[PDB]
Amino acid sequence: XXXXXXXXXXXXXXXXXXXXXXXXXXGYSMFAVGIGALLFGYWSMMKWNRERRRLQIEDFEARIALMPL
Amino acid sequence: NFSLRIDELEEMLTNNRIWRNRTVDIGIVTAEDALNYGFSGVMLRGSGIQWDLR
Repeated sequence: XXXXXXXXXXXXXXXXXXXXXXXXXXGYSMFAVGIGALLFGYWSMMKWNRERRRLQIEDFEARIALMPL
Repeated sequence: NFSLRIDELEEMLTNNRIWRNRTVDIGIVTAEDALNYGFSGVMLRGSGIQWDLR
């Protein structure tokens, strides 16, 4: 009996298949989150600066109140 | 396992802005003067003439 190297292909490994595809981001939907984070960013920040004004006037009031200084 | 391994480079190098910035428009030679150098593999095969030895 002769024994040589046997042939096997099975699945053929798929000859040239695309793996690159669009994922997560679509296009217009990313701008809704992108610019949406900006509008949420300013509104949250400016409310803190209005709360800073409560401290600001109260800080300068200490100088006016102190005349024996 | 090879088909996924080679396709890992395309999602790494070809899709990126850097390669479309750097390698794009360097020595665009495809004319009869490009044929007057004789590259056989790539170049003429890569751009222009549909000739191949295979």
